[PDB]
Amino acid sequence: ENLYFQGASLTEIEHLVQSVCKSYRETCQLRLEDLLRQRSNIFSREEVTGYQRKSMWEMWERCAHHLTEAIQYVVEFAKRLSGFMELCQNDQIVLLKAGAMEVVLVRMCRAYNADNRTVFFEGKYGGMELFRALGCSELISSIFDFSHSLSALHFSEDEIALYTALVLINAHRPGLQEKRKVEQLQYNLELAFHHHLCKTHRQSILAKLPPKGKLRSLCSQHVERLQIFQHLHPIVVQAAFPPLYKELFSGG
Amino acid sequence: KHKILHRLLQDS
Ligand SMILES: CCS(=O)(=O)c1ccc([C@@H](CC(=O)NC)C(=O)Nc2ccc(C(O)(C(F)(F)F)C(F)(F)F)cc2)cc1
Ligand code: NA
Repeated sequence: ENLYFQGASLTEIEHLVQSVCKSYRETCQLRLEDLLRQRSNIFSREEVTGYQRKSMWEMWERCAHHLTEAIQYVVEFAKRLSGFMELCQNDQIVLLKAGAMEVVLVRMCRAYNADNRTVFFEGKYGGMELFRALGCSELISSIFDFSHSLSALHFSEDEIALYTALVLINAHRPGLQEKRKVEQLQYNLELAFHHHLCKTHRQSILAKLPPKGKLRSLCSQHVERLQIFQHLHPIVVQAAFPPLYKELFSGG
Repeated sequence: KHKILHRLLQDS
């Protein structure tokens, strides 16, 4: 079904590095240069106040829509990743349901400016106070802290490409039917990421990468906060939240 | 019971 479902040679691992970085470049959503350039476009105090005066439900709806847009690029990244389309559909869905949000959270560090603790949202950079109307301050603070910690690693685009491929191809996800195929693909993507780090003298980041439990905790908090919002505004979720968002985070 | 993932995966 795929070369990377068995043992790959050094030349084949080098080919895998190029392939992953290409799949990522084609599906990165926003170019890094475009995010960096917009760092000087920051929401004013008046604009921050305007966001804080928005209703909780309208802010939740806008954030769900923007997250869904980011998730659609992750689905395309997965489709272009070597081996992914050769997995069975059950496994493709298991991996995307568990990992799409984790990849979005990792990618989001590119849109986070550690100098002033702001994130790119709706055309400008804003601090965590911009999202106060959501009523999930702990989750926002945790996402900002996570982004701050990844920003301190100074990831290159190729490092994000290889690291996010591994975040997605996790053979430990419950529900995988072809677990051994996923393990071999994950082993080869791990070799590709570690080969690239070795070649670029960046192996010091391996001990500094966040534990898997960290991305899991952020995803669990997101689902928990959504359940609280859904109990308050059930018809907003039913009528105005994107269907893909609901399939991933609220069971349909 | 929204099911968009299978559609996105199947669309080429
Ligand atoms: C992730 C891929 S990338 O780095 O190319 C890339 C980053 C940021 C955006 C913006 C685009 C936008 O704003 N389009 C209108 C974007 O989507 N920003 C956003 C959305 C959602 C949140 C939160 O839900 C949370 F939780 F993910 F951070 C938040 F903060 F609102 F709660 C944060 C930032 C697009 C692309
Ligand atoms: Na950053």
